[PDB]
Amino acid sequence: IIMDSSISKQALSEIETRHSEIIKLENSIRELHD
Amino acid sequence: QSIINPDWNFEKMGIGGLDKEFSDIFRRAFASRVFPPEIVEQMGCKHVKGILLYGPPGCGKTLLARQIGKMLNAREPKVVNGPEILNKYVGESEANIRKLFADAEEEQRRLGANSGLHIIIFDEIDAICKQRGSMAGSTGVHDTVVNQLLSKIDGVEQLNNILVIGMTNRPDLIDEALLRPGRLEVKMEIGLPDEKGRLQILHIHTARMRGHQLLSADVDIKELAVETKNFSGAELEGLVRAAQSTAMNRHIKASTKVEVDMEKAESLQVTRGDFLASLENDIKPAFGTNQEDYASYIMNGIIKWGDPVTRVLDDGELLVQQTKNSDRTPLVSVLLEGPPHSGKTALAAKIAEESNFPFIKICSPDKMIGFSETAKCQAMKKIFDDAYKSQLSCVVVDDIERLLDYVPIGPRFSNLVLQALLVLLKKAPPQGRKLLIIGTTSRKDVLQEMEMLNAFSTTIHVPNIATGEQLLEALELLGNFKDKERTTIAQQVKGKKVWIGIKKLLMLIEMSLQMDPEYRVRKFLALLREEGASP
Amino acid sequence: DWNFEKMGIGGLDKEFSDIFRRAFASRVFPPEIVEQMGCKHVKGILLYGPPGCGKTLLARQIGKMLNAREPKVVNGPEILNKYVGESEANIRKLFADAEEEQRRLGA
Amino acid sequence: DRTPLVSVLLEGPPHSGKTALAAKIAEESNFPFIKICSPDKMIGFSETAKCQAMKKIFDDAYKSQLSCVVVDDIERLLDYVPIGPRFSNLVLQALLVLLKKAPPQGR
Ligand SMILES: Nc1ncnc2c1ncn2[C@@H]1O[C@H](COP(=O)(O)OP(=O)(O)OP(=O)(O)O)[C@@H](O)[C@H]1O
Ligand SMILES: Nc1ncnc2c1ncn2[C@@H]1O[C@H](COP(=O)(O)OP(=O)(O)OP(=O)(O)O)[C@@H](O)[C@H]1O
Ligand SMILES: Nc1ncnc2c1ncn2[C@@H]1O[C@H](COP(=O)(O)OP(=O)(O)O)[C@@H](O)[C@H]1O
Ligand SMILES: [Mg+2]
Ligand SMILES: [Mg+2]
Ligand SMILES: [Mg+2]
Ligand SMILES: [Mg+2]
Repeated sequence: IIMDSSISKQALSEIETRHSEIIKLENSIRELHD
Repeated sequence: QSIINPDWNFEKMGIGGLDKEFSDIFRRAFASRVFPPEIVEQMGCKHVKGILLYGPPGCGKTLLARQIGKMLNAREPKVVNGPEILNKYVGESEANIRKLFADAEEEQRRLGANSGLHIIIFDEIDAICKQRGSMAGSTGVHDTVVNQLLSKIDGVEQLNNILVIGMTNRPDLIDEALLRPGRLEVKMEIGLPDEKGRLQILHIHTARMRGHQLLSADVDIKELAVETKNFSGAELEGLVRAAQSTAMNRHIKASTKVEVDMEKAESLQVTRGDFLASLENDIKPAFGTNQEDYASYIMNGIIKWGDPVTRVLDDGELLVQQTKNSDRTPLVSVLLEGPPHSGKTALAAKIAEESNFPFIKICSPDKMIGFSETAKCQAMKKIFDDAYKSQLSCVVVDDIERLLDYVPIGPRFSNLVLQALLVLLKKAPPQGRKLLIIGTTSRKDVLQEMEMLNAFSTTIHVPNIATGEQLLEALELLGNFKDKERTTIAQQVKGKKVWIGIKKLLMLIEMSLQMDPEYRVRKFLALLREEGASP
Repeated sequence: DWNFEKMGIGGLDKEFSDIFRRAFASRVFPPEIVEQMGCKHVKGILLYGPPGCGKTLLARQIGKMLNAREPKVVNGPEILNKYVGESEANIRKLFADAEEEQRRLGA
Repeated sequence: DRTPLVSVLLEGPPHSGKTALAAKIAEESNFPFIKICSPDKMIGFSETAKCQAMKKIFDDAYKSQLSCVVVDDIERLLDYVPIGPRFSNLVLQALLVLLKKAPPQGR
């Protein structure tokens, strides 16, 4: 009636440019370079 | 041209005694895909897009992978190792798995009902596709991968230019969904080579040495092929390499500093003795045989101490000849009876050996020390089950009374074993097969009581020495006492009664041969007279 | 330079001679005959027995015998990591230089 | 070599000095491997445990060149009591099969 269990975790490929810096790319492309 | 190339080959490639399997798979698959499309449309049927290969280790699956990779005129095969698609970052495993099928889907879109076929070989497929039951582990990468692959192979969209060949070493650890019809069908088993594939393999792996004249005329390939039985290709290659290694080292000398005998090893040939030594002490088959049993049950050979010994062997030969050439009686049984210490097991083993039945086994209690009755029943059932897979067989069950755990206080024994043995003596094998059962026991009356003696078909006695002349003849044929000693021994035994078994005679001679020469005969006579007992 | 006396493993003679025969024999003979015979080399050895008859001394001394790169040691279960699909990478990271040299030089 | 297995039995009245004459015979032989299987090391064991212990002790003797084994106080290994009578059957069967099992070749 007992079974101890182990776990395995995974990391996340955190991306600086997947949101809020695509808007910053636009602010760098459409605004700064314009 | 559709797919195949003019040079079928199949002998230079390296693949050996796999002809029926390849022909059958070429029949089932690669047939509808090679034919005028109009006829196929006239019947209106689709192709098969899944093959699974499995077998015991070392049969040639991986070699088939590469050879198929070469034995086609398609675009190119994509071979991916099993447990290499799992990745740490979230979502990358599914990206890797879906990245494989892009080309096939794109081409089918461009040319529907046309184009070639793309073949993907999933080596070690059992690594990633496990049962989706629990897995008792956080995250569902293992479940997600199998679900994604299952959706891709079969789904709302229809793909007809892809074939997957999944090779596994043990089918037990495979998800149920894939083996169901519509996902992976036409599953084949690759077994061991029987007789001709073995010779073909040994020729393929030895062609080179004979090409350069490196094999001495003494060696015979057919002799080695016949001698080696229950071998797998890997075992044959290992044996060849072991013989090569025995010679290579034979031509070298190194005790203090490694030194080669150049100009002494310039000429090098491999002799039959090297092969025999390698086969005897280097390579041993994994399936296993019964050499130890056969050499251990008949320990001191079989001698001829009188008329009775020949009659039993003659009757056994008659029974064997009967089981060979009859169709009304597919099952025959025989019982060997006699007083203790008379050599019944050895005679049964000799009778079994005399016949050349392909399958022979001896089920003795020595292997079941400390087993409860359930385990005994399971083991006996497994032995008989395996014996039920050949055109001829012979199973020897010796020392019956020790199987039932019989003790004369009460008395007491086991019932499950008795019932199982009473039922297995009357079940006929599947149609068109034969079987011969031999039993060994020492207490006939007890068996007669339990109503088992009427299940057997016949009984043969096994008597022991019962006359002075027979004892003298046996002593002469053993060759221990000679000249005056035999004279006095014959004088003492005045043609009187001698109720002694052969094994006890051996033991008495050995015990008597331990003192000084003057007293040996006296001790032997004293022991024979004291233990001599009466009938 | 190498002598069986210097390694001080007295007691085992048949075992060492057999191991030298079966494995380190195809890499001593001249290099042309072996080619003709068309034989690959054996890759693998397994040692087992009671606790302390000299199994780690044999490994160490065989490692120090050869005139090649130094051995790569894996102390027990030292290839297990938490992140999914990292033990496989760890094991796969061992047969790395061998593949490179095999693909570069050849024989 | 005709008889690679020999067994003997010492019998007599109780309190007579039998367990101290098997030990001397075993000692004076100077055999390489000697082991004594007495029932005071198996207090409270069930039948299966006794069978396993005896089997292990006998297996330890098949991996030597020649050896002697002592089974003292048989009447107590397979429990016995005059009332009834009662006893264990598994132990008796194990002993009766182990007393006629020749060892591997040449030992
Ligand atoms: N029919 C055969 N023809 C030629 N060689 C064979 C044959 N069967 C076996 N062999 C030899 O034995 C080996 C067969 O095993 P192979 O290399 O194919 O791996 P495998 O059997 O797939 O291994 P695993 O069982 O672990 O998946 C090869 O080295 C090959 O040379
Ligand atoms: N003609 C012979 N027939 C049988 N055995 C012989 C003969 N000549 C010599 N022997 C020796 O006698 C032995 C016969 O005794 P064996 O070891 O087979 O026991 P057994 O008769 O089955 O014993 P038990 O019935 O007490 O279990 C043979 O193994 C062989 O060593
Ligand atoms: N054959 C041998 N010759 C010399 N020393 C030995 C031998 N076998 C073991 N030893 C000694 O045992 C120790 C190392 O044993 P070890 O390699 O740890 O055995 P294991 O790894 O099997 O436990 C050292 O002190 C070594 O000298
Ligand atoms: Mg493989
Ligand atoms: Mg018998
Ligand atoms: Mg160690
Ligand atoms: Mg006592």
